Amino acid sequence: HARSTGSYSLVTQQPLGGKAQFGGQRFGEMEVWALEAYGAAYTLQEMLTVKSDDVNGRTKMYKNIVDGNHQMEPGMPESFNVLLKEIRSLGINIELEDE
Amino acid sequence: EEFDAIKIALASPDMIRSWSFGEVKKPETINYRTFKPERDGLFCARIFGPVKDYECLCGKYKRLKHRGVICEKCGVEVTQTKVRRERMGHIELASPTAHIWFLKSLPSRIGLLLDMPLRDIERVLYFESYVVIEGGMTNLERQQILTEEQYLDALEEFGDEFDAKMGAEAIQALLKSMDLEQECEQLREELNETNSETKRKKLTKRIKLLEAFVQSGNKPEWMILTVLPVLPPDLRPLVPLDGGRFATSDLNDLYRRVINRNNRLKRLLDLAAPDIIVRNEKRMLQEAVDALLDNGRRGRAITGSNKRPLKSLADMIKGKQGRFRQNLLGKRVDYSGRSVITVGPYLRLHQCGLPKKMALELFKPFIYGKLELRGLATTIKAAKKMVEREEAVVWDILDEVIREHPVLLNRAPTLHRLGIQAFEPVLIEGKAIQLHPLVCAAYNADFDGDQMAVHVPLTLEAQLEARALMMSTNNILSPANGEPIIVPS
Amino acid sequence: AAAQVLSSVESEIGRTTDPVRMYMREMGTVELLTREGEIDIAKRIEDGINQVQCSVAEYPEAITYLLEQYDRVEAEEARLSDLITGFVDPNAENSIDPELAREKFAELRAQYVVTRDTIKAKGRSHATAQEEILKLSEVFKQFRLVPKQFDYLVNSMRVMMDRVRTQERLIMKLCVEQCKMPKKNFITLFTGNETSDTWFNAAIAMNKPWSEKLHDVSEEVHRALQKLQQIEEETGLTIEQVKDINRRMSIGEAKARRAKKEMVEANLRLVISIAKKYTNRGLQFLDLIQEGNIGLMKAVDKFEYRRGYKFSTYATWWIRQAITRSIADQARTIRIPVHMIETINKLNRISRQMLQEMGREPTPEELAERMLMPEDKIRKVLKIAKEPISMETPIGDDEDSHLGDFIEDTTLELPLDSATTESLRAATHDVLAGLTAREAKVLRMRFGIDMNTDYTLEEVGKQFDVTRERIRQIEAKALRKLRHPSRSEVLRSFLDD
Amino acid sequence: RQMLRKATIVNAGSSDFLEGEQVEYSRVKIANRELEANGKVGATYSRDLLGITKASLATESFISAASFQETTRVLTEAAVAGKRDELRGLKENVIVGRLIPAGTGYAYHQDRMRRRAAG
Amino acid sequence: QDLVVTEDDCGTHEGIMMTPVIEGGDVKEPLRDRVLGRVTAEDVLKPGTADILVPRNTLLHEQWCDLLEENSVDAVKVRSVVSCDTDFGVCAHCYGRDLARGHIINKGEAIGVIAAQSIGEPGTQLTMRTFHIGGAASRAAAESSIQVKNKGSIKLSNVKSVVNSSGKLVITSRNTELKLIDEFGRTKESYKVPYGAVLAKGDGEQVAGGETVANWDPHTMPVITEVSGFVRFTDMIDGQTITRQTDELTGLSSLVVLDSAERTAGGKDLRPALKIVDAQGNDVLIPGTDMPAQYFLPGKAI
Amino acid sequence: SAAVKEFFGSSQLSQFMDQNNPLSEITHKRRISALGPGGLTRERAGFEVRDVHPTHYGRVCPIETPEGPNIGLINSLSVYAQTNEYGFLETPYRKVTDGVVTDEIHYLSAIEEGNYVIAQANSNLDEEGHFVEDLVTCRSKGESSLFSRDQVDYMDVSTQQVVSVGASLIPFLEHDDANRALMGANMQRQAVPTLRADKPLVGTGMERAVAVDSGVTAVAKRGGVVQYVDASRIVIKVNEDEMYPGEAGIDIYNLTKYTRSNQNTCINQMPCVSLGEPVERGDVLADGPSTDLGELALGQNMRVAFMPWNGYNFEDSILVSERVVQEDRFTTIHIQELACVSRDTKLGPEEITADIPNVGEAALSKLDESGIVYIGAEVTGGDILVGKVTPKGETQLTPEEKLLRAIFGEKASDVKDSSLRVPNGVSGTVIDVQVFTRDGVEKDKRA
DNA sequence: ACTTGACATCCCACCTCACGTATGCTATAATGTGTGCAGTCTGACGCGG
RNA sequence: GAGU
Ligand SMILES: [Mg+2]
Ligand SMILES: [Zn+2]
Repeated sequence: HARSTGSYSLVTQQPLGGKAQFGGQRFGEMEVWALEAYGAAYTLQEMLTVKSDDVNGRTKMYKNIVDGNHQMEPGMPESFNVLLKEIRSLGINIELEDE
Repeated sequence: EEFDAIKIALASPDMIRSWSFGEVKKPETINYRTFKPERDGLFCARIFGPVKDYECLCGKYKRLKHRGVICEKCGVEVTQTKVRRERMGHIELASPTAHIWFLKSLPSRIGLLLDMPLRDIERVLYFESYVVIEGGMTNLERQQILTEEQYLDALEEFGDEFDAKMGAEAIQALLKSMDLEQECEQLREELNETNSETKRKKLTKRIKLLEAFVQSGNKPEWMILTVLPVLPPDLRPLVPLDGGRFATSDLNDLYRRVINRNNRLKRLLDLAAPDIIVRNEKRMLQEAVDALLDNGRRGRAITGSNKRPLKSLADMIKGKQGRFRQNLLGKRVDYSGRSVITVGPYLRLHQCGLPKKMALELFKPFIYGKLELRGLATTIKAAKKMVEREEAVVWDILDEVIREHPVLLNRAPTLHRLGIQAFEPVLIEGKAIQLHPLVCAAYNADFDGDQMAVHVPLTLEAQLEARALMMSTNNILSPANGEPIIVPS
Repeated sequence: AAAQVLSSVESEIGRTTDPVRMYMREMGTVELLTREGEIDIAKRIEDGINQVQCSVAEYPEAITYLLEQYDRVEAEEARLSDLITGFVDPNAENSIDPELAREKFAELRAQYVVTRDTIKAKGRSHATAQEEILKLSEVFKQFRLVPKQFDYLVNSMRVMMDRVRTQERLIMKLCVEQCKMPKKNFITLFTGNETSDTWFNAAIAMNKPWSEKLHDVSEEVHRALQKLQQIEEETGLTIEQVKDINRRMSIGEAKARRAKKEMVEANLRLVISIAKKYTNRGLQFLDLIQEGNIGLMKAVDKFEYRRGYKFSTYATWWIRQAITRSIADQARTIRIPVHMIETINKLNRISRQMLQEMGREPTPEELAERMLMPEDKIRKVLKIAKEPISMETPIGDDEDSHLGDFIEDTTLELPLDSATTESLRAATHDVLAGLTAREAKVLRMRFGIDMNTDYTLEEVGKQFDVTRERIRQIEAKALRKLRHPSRSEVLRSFLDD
Repeated sequence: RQMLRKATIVNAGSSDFLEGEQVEYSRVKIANRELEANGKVGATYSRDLLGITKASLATESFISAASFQETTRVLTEAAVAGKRDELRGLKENVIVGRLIPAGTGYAYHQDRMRRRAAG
Repeated sequence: QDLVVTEDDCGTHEGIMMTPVIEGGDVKEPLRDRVLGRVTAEDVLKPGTADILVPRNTLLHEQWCDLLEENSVDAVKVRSVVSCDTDFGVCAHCYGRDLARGHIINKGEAIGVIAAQSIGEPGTQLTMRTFHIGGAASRAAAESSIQVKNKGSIKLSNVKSVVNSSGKLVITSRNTELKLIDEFGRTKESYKVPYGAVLAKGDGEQVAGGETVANWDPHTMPVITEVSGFVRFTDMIDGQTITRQTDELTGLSSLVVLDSAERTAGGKDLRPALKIVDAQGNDVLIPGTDMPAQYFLPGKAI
Repeated sequence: SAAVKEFFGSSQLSQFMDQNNPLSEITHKRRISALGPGGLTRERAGFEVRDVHPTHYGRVCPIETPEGPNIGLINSLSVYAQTNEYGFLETPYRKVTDGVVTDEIHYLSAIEEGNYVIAQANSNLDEEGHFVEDLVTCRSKGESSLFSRDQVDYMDVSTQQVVSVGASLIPFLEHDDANRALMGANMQRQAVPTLRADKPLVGTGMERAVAVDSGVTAVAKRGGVVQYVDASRIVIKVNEDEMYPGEAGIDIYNLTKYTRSNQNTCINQMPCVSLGEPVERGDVLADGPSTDLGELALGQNMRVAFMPWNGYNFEDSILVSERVVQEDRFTTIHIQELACVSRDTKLGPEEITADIPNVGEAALSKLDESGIVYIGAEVTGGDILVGKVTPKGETQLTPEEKLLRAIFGEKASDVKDSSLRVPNGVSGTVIDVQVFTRDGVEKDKRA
């Protein structure tokens, strides 16, 4: 089984699981650790954004690949936004501070 | 929005007003037949944003031509659906309720600020006994428990000067009135004359809390919640299974109960209901609120219609199945494939067998770009049509992309960094991935049906890091000891 | 002694959060005297209501808002609902014949005029006038007004007292906080004179350097007193009799409210028991119990001791009803009007019987037969009958998945198709360039291509320069030439889609 | 060395210290630089040992610590502290989908650090 | 996670002294193995082949190590990750070789996670493996006899023994080791002998090849008396602190002194002893010292 | 009916039968789990109950259990073992009266077993008298050693009572370590029937029994002579012996060919005997899938050579001959099921027709007028089986789209591609098709 | 190249209709109750008392 | 039910 693009998850907007959904494999914290052991930051970032929850980023990088660019240009993963909103639901203020 | 830092503090009730766009008055979600959002309901379009892109409720106004258009009849703003992930709503709580987290979780900042044990606070909150806020009379000062008729034996004789109340609202009041500045200074002066050991330790702790509190600028009255923020609808979405059936988040059921009980409290207030039932309702309000935040912390939790405990906001963040570990520090990824490993004696050290059909799928977009640039396909639509038939040409383009590309092989568990290695993939017939014998030791892999994942670093940078830093041929020595991992077996 | 038993049990309460226990404890202390005890407090209801009505007959403004609000709806031709249905509904100790209304209002006006003449002669209430005032009040006791209207009349007096006390509070705020004056001396002087200015300068007559300071803003001080005095004038009530009415009315109201408190708390046990029958896994125990209490409220207020029948019997229905209606409307995520709910109820009662007759199941046709409803309608109801199943439902029998781990967003046009639409727009502008400048802008504007807005034929004609019909021909010319495979090499592929 | 991350202060600086406070070894050396060069009253310190879990929970990266364990507790403490996470560590950037400050990401990350000095 | 190489060298002189680990039975891990690829702090001196000196701040490569092997220096102050001056992270120098690469570590590489993965890895492996290959259970516990391998002098450090009737040099010290001197005076071989172990050759005398110099029974640590006379019983009552096991025949028994678990509530503080009295009665004292010999028999001392 | 169907459907103990082979089914039926209501879960189970008790002797196989967190919890019933009166485990044992070994069997529970002194089956027995050795090999009160003849009360029926059904099939278990033994029983459970059944060269005698009880084979219940033989019908004329003077003496066995198992595996019966053959009561008329003439035919037997190859057999990897495919051995029949659903949205009722907008007529060609795939047609992954149309609703013409719709025409007919696709990379033949029309709407042509 | 007018087809908005929805009212007497499973582990740091 |  293999997946490039297909159906994504409802809440997190991550790729689904299983051959049944045309799902992608989870690249887990274990795998993360491997990348970290190497200095491999851009691969990791791929896995975190263009490959998963960043909509604008994955679509843009798709088009870049066809065009022969291979530039990343990352966005914000949806999971992190999920996180923010759930914290504010708990009445806990989390703001991302400007420079 | 290119950022430096993240700060966390108590949410002010009026700050919660700020984030919230509209008040959710009704427990209803949507109409049963027409599944459109209900007015001031949980999935309200007027509050949380429009269901469908650039199209209002009643449906007179659509198209990009209308952006920021505010439909006069329905009160629907015309914009992107995406807003339903980001607008918050809110609830006006009739009885200021205490936040469970700051009570039942240790140490419990309320308890430690007031140097008051849990039980006292409980009996107060649960309306079992009254407590003294402000005593003009020397007989009793701050934090005294009074029963039913002790309060009467107190009220009858004194009153006038004598201030006491019951419940979370009383505690809110005691929170505002306690002197932030003075007490800090008092404690250090206490320290100056005499410090028996353990007393000075606890007094020290308290000093730390207090100072930290007033430096951060967090106000104690914020412990008591007046406004209850409500999570964006997309995060608690309501969806039909294809068989007509529905699935809804557990958040929705807890929230619904919250609203139901709050509305009943409005009715009971307007009716001037007797104390006993008013008190009972405040218990119930507190329950629902605290269940919504963290269910079961408070003792016996609300269950599923099943039997299964309802999943609270806390579970969503915290659990191992919570957001952190399942969706944030790790996730499912595209451009990866997975299948059984088979021996590749003929492969070189930096190589691996990559099954035809797997690689076809993986490298899809690379295919399209070159298809269009070489003019083999008129446009991208035709390139897709040309991939889905599968002629000789397709394979050749795949060949050219795969040439000098490195791909990553992964085996779970990721014991060490060499649980993922980079290889030059070589296409083969069949559905089985071929692995080089030498590197079996590092993956601790053996040929008895183990599967591996194969990820594609897509960018030039990813490719670079894979071939340079992660390449099999680059990493022979264990980072653990200096000795070789990739070796005879 | 009852409270003492409460407190000993409370000393043992081992943090049992179960509100069941808590409520059970409190109610457990309160005993219930029956038979006549109930009727006792019912009598207190009646006398409270009549109290306020006596005031309405006796009070100047009260009769005014009566006739004044009769004209609003009746004068306009001939009206019988809205305001009239809110009012009236009278009991002489229901379709209201015009004949009776004409008669019942007639004797009022005559009484009004005669009751005015005596007021003026000599005193406010000199002896005879006091006796006739009492008889006037006894005439009004006869009528009962419907609750909805009664509120607003009660409201005019309630807020008037607020105005009185608040005006004094604001006056004494500035006076006592900025100026300074002992309230004991206040008592005598204000109660004696009120209306005349003697008390103003007599107070300063006690001397002492502070009293003389007052001239710099002299105008403001006594003119502000004028606001209060003007309330006196417009109210038209003398302070000797003003107090009497307001406080006495206050008394009536308090009697009634506290009396009901006793009554309601005595009947707690009844509500709870009746609720626990329908506790039957619909919502929660406690929610039900709360709804039942609302039913008792209703029972209390519409309960009549005159009926001569047991309270339990009557209240039972109100509490029972509250519970039924509440489950129907709350309960499910999909809120449902009751007509649909009642139909569902029929369904399932019949289901049991039919399964037992057939030895198996009920097909829609056979079911539809017995109900005499259209099969389509039955099937509709069957589908609508499905309750919210949880999105968080552990789909994994092994705690693998919270249903959500299936759900995909079909809203998302796929990155495949998004690439497609991009290529399409780019291709469109390039073929636009092939056209003649203004021809290009014609089609560009006509379809909003590369503009936030679409202009139709007439609006394009306006912006172009008169020509409307020529634009039809231009559209056709573009069509004709763009059909040519030359410019349309790029567009050709998209014909398949 | 990670387990040695924290120390205990005897004696006030110009800062938020005082008797028995359990502050990071890094913040102590930062105070050193700035105070020794300018003067002000000195602060006496002693090194402390924390094992694993506690050490992790003690670090000034509350999203790091929140990702570890005791999510509930750590959040509340940081919320009351009004704590400000400056985001120098790894998992922080991980979660935000940023450039790891290790290795390949070193370049970009030091650039942001110099941009802090320039206003 | 936060530990990364930020600096090349902060300039610390501090460091940790690493030895060749001579834990008991042998030199299980030598200095070379422990130190390879590390930066050194300071120079160590030893009277050696020609008065050894070794320049500091230097990373010790394989070949450096070979040279120092011929000198046979014992203790080396090596600049450590811990003794690093760098804030939030460490120095290239303080860390040393990145084992996987062969060279000095690259500045910026996350050494923290490096260490963690390496150390978690084997734990996870060494569980799984002897759990699905070792289908039974046993351990090398025949700690019976010591055996000197090469011909040298016997020389003891840290003990105080007391000579008996049968004639064994019985060790009563917890701090005992039994080493081996070669031709011109060095500590070659090392053994660890526990309390109660019979010896053969004491201090000074030469042992020929593969001769039995120490001896003790494994499954049983005896407590051995330093002085003579009659055994006097103190606080060993039956049920409180000891359990009667007696047979018929001529009427022999073997007392078992039970620990805390089997003791009733009254016999909690009772410390059971065997007091050393003489033929006359009175506390005979251990030679030269003041102790009236009262040997505290521990929990379950049969 | 709710509570019953609760138990039957939702409970832990009610599971999909494993029908990979008859062994799988039979073993599953008699497996015994420590979970369920009144029982333990995974965390709730420590070493206590998981570990191997001496009592398990002749009652549970000590050697048959899922590896991983399920281990210790679920265990197969040993061969000869059954439940006693009170649902306690018991084993049949032979009496031994005064030295001589009697012929009587008694079933004993664990409690009963503790009491008596039992010789192993392995102990050597003098022909219908006593024991051959003076000092003999037995166990009493749960503990093994040497006893003399007179003291010995009972004895094992056979060795195979120690082990479960799965474990009993393995031939030389005696020389195999328990770890691999465990894995062996497990793998046997996952074996799939091929096209061509082969009897195992090395069996145990149990291979007849196993098949017999599996009951997927068809067995003669009277005996007599076979009157008619069909690959679908086996009809037998009984001897007047077993013949009822009431009814007629003809017994009819309709066989089932190629039905789908839960695992997607093959369930086909082949007739064994021939027309006019005289057979006895309890003869094997027709074989189930992995069954030869009476015997378990789990798999197939090949000439293996133990040797290292040029790293094609590296680490337990397998080198194999093209001859295997030549003979068609180890070829599986998989009967896969797919369902096409025509639902009703309020968007409009979906319909099944041959009507499929913008499809290649390649895909249209194989469909009947109803939109149903032809019987027996061979297709591939992606190919359309059953046609379906669904209510669409467009009108979102962003500017550029309107332009082209005008020019070329191609007038858009509202309909999604609901039509029934075949799964990815999968290709086989349609063996059969089924149609269920709801009562409301009228009959389909194909239906 | 463009306009004009005629005649013929299509798109937007407001009105009467009909079903759908919201809330009230019922009188023999009915008045202290529900309810379960959680657990067994297991070393652990911690406060409370 | 797979393997580490
Ligand atoms: Mg394997
Ligand atoms: Zn609208």
